[PDB]
Amino acid sequence: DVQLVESGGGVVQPGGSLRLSCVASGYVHKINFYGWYRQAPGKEREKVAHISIGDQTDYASAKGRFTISRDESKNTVYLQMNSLRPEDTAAYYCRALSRIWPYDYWGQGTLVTVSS
Repeated sequence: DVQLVESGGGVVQPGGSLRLSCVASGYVHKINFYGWYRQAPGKEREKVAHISIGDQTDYASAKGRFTISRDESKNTVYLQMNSLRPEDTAAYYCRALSRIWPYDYWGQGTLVTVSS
């Protein structure tokens, strides 16, 4: 079911920022990977950024502009998005991969719209 609840999306002007949240319920466990992805209508899903549980961080112009982070005490993963451009308009999805069944959890999505 939807175990990762997202929020933070909205409409912003080019050059603006957004901070997306992805809150994990008490049912998600043994996660070794958190990731952010996006999918614009008519296009394929693209990888945005990820965290691998062992203390590592990577961002696939997501290289710099989109930063992933986590608050362990709140069970939440974040995506800080800076210098937004119209081409960044997409539904953004968070994901958690577990070593045990059901193995993969996806958020419901949040819409990011860059429009001047």
